[PDB]
Amino acid sequence: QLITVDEKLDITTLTGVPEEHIKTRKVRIFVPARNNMQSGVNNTKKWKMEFDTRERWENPLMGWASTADPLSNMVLTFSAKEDAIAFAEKNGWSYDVEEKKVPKPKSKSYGANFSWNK
Amino acid sequence: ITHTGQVYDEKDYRRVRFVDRQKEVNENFAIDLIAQQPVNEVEHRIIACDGGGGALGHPKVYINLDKETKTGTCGYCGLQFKQ
Amino acid sequence: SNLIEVFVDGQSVMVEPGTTVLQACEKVGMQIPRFCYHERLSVAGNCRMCLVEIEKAPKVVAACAMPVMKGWNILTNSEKSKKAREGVMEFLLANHPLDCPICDQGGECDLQDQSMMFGSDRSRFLEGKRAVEDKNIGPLVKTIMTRCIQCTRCIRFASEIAGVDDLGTTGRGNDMQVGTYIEKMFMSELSGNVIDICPVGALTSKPYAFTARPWETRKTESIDVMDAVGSNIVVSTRTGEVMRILPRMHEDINEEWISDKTRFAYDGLKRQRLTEPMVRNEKGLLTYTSWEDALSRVAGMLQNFEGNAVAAIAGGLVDAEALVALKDLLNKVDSDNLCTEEIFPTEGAGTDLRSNYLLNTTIAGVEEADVVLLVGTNPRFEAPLFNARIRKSWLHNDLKVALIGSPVDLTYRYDHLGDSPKILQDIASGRHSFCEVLKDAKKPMVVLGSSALQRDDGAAILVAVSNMVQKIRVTTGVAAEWKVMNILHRIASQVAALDLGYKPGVEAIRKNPPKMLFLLGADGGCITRQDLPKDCFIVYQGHHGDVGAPMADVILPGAAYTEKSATYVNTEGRAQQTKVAVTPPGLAREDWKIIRALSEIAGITLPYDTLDQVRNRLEEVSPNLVRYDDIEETNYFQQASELAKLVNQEVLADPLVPPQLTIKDFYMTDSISRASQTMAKCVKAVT
Amino acid sequence: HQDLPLGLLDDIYEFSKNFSLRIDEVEEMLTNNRIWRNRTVDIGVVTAEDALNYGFSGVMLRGSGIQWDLRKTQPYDVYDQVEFDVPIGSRGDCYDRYLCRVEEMRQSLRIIEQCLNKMPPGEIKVDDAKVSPPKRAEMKTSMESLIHHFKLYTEGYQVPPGATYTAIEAPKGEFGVYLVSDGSSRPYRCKIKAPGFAHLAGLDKMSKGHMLADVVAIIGTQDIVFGEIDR
Amino acid sequence: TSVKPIFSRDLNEAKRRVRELYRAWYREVPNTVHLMQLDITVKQGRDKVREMFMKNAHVTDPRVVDLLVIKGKMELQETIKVWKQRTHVMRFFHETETPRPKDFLSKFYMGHDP
Amino acid sequence: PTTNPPTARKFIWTNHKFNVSATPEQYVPYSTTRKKIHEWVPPSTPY
Amino acid sequence: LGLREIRVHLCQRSPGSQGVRDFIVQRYVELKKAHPNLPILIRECSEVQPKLWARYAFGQEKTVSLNNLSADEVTRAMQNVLS
Amino acid sequence: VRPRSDVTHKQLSAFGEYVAEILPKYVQQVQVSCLDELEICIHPDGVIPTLTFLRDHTNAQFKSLADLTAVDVPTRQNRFEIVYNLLSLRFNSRIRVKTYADELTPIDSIVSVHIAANWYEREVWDMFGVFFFNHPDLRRILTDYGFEGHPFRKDFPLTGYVELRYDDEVKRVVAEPVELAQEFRKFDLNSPWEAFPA
Ligand code: SF4
Ligand code: SF4
Ligand code: FES
Ligand SMILES: [Zn+2]
Repeated sequence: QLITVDEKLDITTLTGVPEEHIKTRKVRIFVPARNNMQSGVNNTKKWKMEFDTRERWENPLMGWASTADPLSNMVLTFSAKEDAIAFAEKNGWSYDVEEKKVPKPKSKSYGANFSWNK
Repeated sequence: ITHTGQVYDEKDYRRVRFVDRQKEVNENFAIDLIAQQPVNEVEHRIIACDGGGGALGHPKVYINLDKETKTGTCGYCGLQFKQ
Repeated sequence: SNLIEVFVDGQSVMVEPGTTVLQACEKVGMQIPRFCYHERLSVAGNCRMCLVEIEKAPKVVAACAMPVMKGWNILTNSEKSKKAREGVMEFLLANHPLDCPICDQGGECDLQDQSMMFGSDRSRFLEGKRAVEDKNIGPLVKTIMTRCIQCTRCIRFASEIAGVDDLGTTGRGNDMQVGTYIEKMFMSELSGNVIDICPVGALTSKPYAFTARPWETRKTESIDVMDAVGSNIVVSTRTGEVMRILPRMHEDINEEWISDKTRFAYDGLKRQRLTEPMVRNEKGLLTYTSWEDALSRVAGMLQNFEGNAVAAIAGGLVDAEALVALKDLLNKVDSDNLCTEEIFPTEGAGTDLRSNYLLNTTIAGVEEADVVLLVGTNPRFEAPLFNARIRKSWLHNDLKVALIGSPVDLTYRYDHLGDSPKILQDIASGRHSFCEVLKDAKKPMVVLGSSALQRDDGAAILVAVSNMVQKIRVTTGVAAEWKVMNILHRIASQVAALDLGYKPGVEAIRKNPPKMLFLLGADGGCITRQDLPKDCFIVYQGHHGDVGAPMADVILPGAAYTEKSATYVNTEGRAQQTKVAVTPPGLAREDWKIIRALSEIAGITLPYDTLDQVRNRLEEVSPNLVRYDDIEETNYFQQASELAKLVNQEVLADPLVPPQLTIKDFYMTDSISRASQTMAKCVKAVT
Repeated sequence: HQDLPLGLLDDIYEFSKNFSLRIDEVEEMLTNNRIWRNRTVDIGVVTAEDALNYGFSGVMLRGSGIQWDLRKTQPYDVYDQVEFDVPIGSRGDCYDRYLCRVEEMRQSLRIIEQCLNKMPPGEIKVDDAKVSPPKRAEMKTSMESLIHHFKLYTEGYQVPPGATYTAIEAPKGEFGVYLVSDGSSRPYRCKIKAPGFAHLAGLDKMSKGHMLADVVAIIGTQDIVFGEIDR
Repeated sequence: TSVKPIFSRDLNEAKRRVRELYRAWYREVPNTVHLMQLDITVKQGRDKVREMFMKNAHVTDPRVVDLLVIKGKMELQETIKVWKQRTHVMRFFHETETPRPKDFLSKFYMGHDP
Repeated sequence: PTTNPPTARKFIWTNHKFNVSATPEQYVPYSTTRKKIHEWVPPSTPY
Repeated sequence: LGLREIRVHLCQRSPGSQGVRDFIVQRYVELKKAHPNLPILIRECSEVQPKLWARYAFGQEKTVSLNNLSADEVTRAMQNVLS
Repeated sequence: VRPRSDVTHKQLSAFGEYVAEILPKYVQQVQVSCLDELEICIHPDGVIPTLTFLRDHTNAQFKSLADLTAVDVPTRQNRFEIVYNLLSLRFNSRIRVKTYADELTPIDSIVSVHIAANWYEREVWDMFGVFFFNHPDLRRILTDYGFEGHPFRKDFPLTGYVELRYDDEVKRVVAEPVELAQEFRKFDLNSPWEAFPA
């Protein structure tokens, strides 16, 4: 038989994350925009949640960038806004969702460019 | 000093690295070595620089030497050609 | 009604009559490979790379230019429509110079990918290629135009989005070169967009010539702080220094475009930048020292000085979070002399109702306007992506633009009513001709620039405009949600400052000189040390050493909008969040914390210790700050007028003139801009 | 990646020609020595059904008499056009497994012979520039090839979304990759089945009633390399 | 809601298991400090056990608790059946790492991002 | 090399060196990129 | 009690705020005319009941809830604040 | 273009129906890839029953377990997708039975059905955190003895949070929070253009 729990699945205790990176890390759920350089829209389809950016100090010996934040390069991809919000809640990371913004329909017709008076 | 004017300041400590050691640099600097090669006086408006050696060179590109004032320079070799 | 049903591969999508074949595929979700078709640019049909095959039809049709018709099935992936792409891509590539490892639009090429996805694997062009002489179109755009696929999107943008109408096609055949016939530089704001809009890497950015390659660039989405339109932008950072800022689309604010200033002044962000907290030494020179010592220099003076002896002249690019941390601090020593450098008239209701100081007809409401009364501002150089708005709505719709300022280049046909603030009274009386024009307008909008307000009779100019808006509203009988009066700003931290109750103008500091002054990012000359009391103890809180630094007893370096999760708000009150693209440099710290820390070293210790808390703070003083991307609908214009009617002031005959008369005026304004080597190169090119 | 140099097949013939004597030589030195047989015979016997149940799948499967070679059963590549005999052992002691491994070396010389005798003239990589990178001369003279070289090296093949478990008879046993693929150029999951994760599990059962010394033989007869097990 | 029970039907039954594990660890701390020649005090170690057992005191859900002890039991097994040598155990004490202050002023003085 | 001498290209070395690792001639790695964030130097003239 | 600022965080189109907004429409102008320096801030919250925040001297802020209060009660509460 | 025989896509398809019919209480979906591979999908409760039928049925003997793995689709409510690939030396065919398990909803163990799974199930617990009831001895296999966190989860940082160095002061190896000297450069590689309808 099933048991009842109203407790938001929080599994922060099982994930195995250091305390500092669960209480000081804000992740943003956003649908990636399109670099204006290209006109393809296949990278503006799935929602992604990305952890907040952290220190990137220069390395003294070779000048390479060095980072102390483990969750930096991690960007998880989630198909829908609801599912991504769920991941933040059970993992205990703070979230600030940004609504998808899709190009509004635009009316175009080759005839217009040859308008008597535009 | 180096190709890009990389010279540790008089106070920087990476200079400790060079203490008792040679800071590796090359006397032969490209910015200068290309200059020596003379401008090729081709007689066609557009010429191609395959890079020298064909497959053993750089991607083939055609240069427009039409501008009378300036000389075409292969984005790859740096070789210059004038009409 | 008005809903044809067309099938895209038998999906029965339904589209308004008028939708093109390419558009029909988009709603199903398919994407026609396309070049020369941009959503906000006119259809041209030059490339013919979009040929698709409507069912039961002899020839393939041009997607981007074919009005869809009832019943048609698109057959986008039909064997035919693939030969119609496998054979076009054969041609674009045939005359193309293969210098893809030179073309810095390497991974940002809509022609390799559309070739790797929709084209063939080889080549049959055993013949020779062509070469086109390059052009020095400007100091920002590098036109290696041997790359050009003659797609004419530049010639469109340069005519349709921006009103330059300079770039054009020259010649016919395979040596049609799309470059200026005579070598005249493409000098205009909105110029850099050509880079972003040319899918080929023929003309690309000259500063960001070869510093990076796109796969590496980590892309953080943030907000434009150089201008008050608050254009959305994406800061591309590699290994921790910003490499490029390119637009990201916001339908309402910047729809895929950004100004020349806010994409080539990322270089200014990297020099003359403050990093360590220096203090004035006995000798009289600023000496770098640890925070602890620099902060207690300031804290000790703060404890000694009482209210109205401590003042803050904030201004420029400071965020809302610092602005509330500076007010909460100076009130905990009871001086409410917090002020901003840009004077907004505050004798009637100012700062109290939130419509006296906002462009409340939305940036997207310029599209549905009828007559715009530009009064005393050059939008072209004060809000370039709002000038574009009136550009599009004068072209695609029919806005009748009228300017009461200097006759100035506006990229559109305006009516120059005159250069006199009192003729505003002329229209209010109904004496001037355009009085009827407005009478004829069902949805009119006045726009009073902040720079007109910055003159001495600015209080009178606002009152005079409010009177005219009042009877314009009465005569037109315009509906309540249509809002005629709006005023646009040119300083990013002005709407936020006025929102948090900061009182505009340094007039209050002028009448009583503070023993102490926190210049929170102020590089303006609003008060100078000669003007200050003998002590002249002032501490600069900012990012670049420009005017406030060398006259500063303490330097507390801060960050810039590329380097903090702060909030800003543009002119119609849409609050927006900058995200940290790069960690702040040196010992430099986030603006809000420096002030929280100074407070803890002083004993009045601001209650907020984590950003989320500083925000919750913003919520108690003001609503917009916490709700992002959300314009505030209602306003109270009627009570604003009543107080305007009480105010009596004289508009002096001196013509109202925008400070940015021509584009050299525009390139260098704020600190980051001034510190720009690219902006400096642009300035000398004009001069 | 690249065509065989013009002298390799002659040199592979000379090695294969004389290699069998070399197997014959350790054959004499370590196959009848009473000391080897005693150390190897009747040690780590694994019964046929137990071998299938423990997922042994290798010489360990064949040594106890189960007849399974992914090279003949499910012929990958050309293993359908080469003739060889799987060396099935009978009883399962570590000797029968050794003898099988020595036979597979001999049977592989039979397969290597056929490959040198019948290798076709042709190209070494599929001609789809979308999947295999364009030739050095072509990328330096044709634009379609530079674009295909640039995209393939910088971004990738972008394999179509799907998932597959492909097993080949690696010398240790069945080596399989379960590659789950989104449409992206980089994989989503790649479970390397290691012939060896299963074999090492069998050590406790196989090394039953055995001395400290027998365990050294038991690991040796599983041919376990910890790279595959640890992955 | 409507979840299936892993091993404990309710926080009550689950807590029973936690008690057992605590006891287990409590009885084990001394042995480890001797079989690993660790340079710690049994009392000290036993407090650490308490620390951990409470670090996760907030969990209210029965299922999460049950896994927590499964995992906890596994750790004990690695320390009583000794497969975890000193380096592994002492890591719990975070002996070498320099502690970071949590005071705002402290962080301000040291790190860009707190 | 005697029979078919190699190609000389007026940059190639004439004295080739062995492992210089223990000897002072050894490579010591260094970043060759110049400074990135130039700083505002304080005015040396007392205000 | 030195009064420095009063913030009326009304919430537009909210049932309770009706009284607050009515006050703004009918009496705001008057209050300002009377106190022509004090900054009375009309701001617009959301999904929050209206709050008449008041900032007294030396950084003390005080709160009076205006949820579901009549137009004159809002007027009376405002008048009580600037004593 | 690879050669494809539809003989298999038909044989395997039919078998799929056969399995489904015989085990309808658990089989949710049964598909054959375009690559001629069957992939019965079963409710997690059908782990024991569906495997056993395949291990011991005359018309479907699937004696050895090729592999047990768990893809992790973070979006999917049930995060893990335990996949069991089986081989039938009798019928020379492989099938894959895949179930779904969330982080704290354990799956049954099949060590009974195939003892091969004794190790792989420990591997799935160590890397992904799924738990297997009735497992003889479930304990970390691949990770370090004191490792905290399940590594192959998509939400775990590649570099991880701890790294080891020898400290003289304490004369013993000691974890420290990871500090990397050149962070993993995260090249963005997806192209903004799709390839086909799929
Ligand atoms: S544009 Fe630049 S990148 Fe795109 S193909 Fe032509 S050269 Fe290669
Ligand atoms: S320049 Fe860029 S945009 Fe203008 S035509 Fe050539 S390609 Fe099309
Ligand atoms: S997009 Fe169809 S014509 Fe260029
Ligand atoms: Zn060249």
